[PDB]
Amino acid sequence: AKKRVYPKKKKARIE
Amino acid sequence: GTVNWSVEDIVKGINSNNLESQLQATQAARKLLSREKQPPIDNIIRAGLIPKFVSFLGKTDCSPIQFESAWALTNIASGTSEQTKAVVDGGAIPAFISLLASPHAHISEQAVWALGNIAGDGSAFRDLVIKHGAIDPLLALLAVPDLSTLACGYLRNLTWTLSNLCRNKNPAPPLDAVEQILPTLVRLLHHNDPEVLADSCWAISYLTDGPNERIEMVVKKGVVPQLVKLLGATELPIVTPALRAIGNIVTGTDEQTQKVIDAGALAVFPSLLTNPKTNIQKEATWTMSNITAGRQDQIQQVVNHGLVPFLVGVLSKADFKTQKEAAWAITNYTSGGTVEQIVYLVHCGIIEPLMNLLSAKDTKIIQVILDAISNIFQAAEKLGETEKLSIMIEECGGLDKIEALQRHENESVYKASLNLIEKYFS
Repeated sequence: AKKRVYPKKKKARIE
Repeated sequence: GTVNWSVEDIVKGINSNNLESQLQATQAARKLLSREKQPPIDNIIRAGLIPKFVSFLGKTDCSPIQFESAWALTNIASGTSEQTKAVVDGGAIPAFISLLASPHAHISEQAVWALGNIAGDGSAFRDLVIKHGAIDPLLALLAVPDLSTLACGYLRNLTWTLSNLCRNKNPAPPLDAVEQILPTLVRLLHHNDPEVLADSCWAISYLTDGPNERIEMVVKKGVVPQLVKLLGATELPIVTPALRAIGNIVTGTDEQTQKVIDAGALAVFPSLLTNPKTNIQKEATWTMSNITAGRQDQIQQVVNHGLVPFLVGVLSKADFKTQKEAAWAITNYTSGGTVEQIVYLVHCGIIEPLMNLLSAKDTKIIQVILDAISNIFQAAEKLGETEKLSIMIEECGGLDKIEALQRHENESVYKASLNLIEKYFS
């Protein structure tokens, strides 16, 4: 009964 | 007109006292940095052009050069930490925060993008952007009656930059900054654009990943029902961050987990625990394990929703990480469950697959399996059916594996299986 414990971080504008 | 320029030509045009030549050179630099294959970011930085672009950002009398310099600096800051630091060292943060109030939407959007890159570099630059006072103008850009009147890409970029301002820990964002930003994230989370919804869910998952104070901050705003709704969404880009946020929330106190349960999240787990995406199955099993580690009424809620059979199935066949999360869930169940609940779990057919995973080559999962076995045997001793479970574990071929593990490298599993074999099979 014990408790425990992705998108782009940077983006370039490209054409 | 400005395609395939050389860095030498760009520097020559920037060093001229002609604003129009400077604009042409800046445009050429932007185009050169807007190629997918190997943008010469390092060459541009070495030429010492970042200060010039930062100075151009402030030429309100010439908005074209403002936009071009903003684009170039955005692309530069989108690279390594060294390049983002190069952009920041030129004083670009205050310039971009000033341009956030530009009368041209396509320039304020580029400022938002650049600040988002800078903040996304890490918690240091994030806190620095917050210190220069970006949250106020960023949120002012969203102070509209209906969010649908804004450009789709504009709103998407704003949401992404806000999410970046919410992300990263060690340290987490400033508590007062999170309090300032949360209402706008609630509003965006009720928006209808799928990409904006995904970014908002990611921001919420960022904010919910930490001490229970942050989880409480988020839950007090009443977004858990909307998070469950998005958990039921059809688009995986939206379901993933919503499930991450729900998992983070359930890692907190039993009262926050109960708030999550009341929203109806469990009713969505029949499909999440069988979702085609292995990552979704793993995340959902992790959430279920964190839920089974709570009070007994919550375990009974899990039972009533018919999720014990789904946990059995996940433990029987799934990616090994999902199976480990399921083993953790079963161990928490047996540790905090009611004798009747352990009986029901065993009746659902968990013993055979739980011994099947005893052949795993990971010491931690074997320890968890044996800890759950100890819990179940204690329940059986209480109920007086220890011999029944002994015969069960011996019939499915698991006690063979326990005898084998009796001579295991790790001492914890060694002692656990030894105690089991000596106290139940002698």
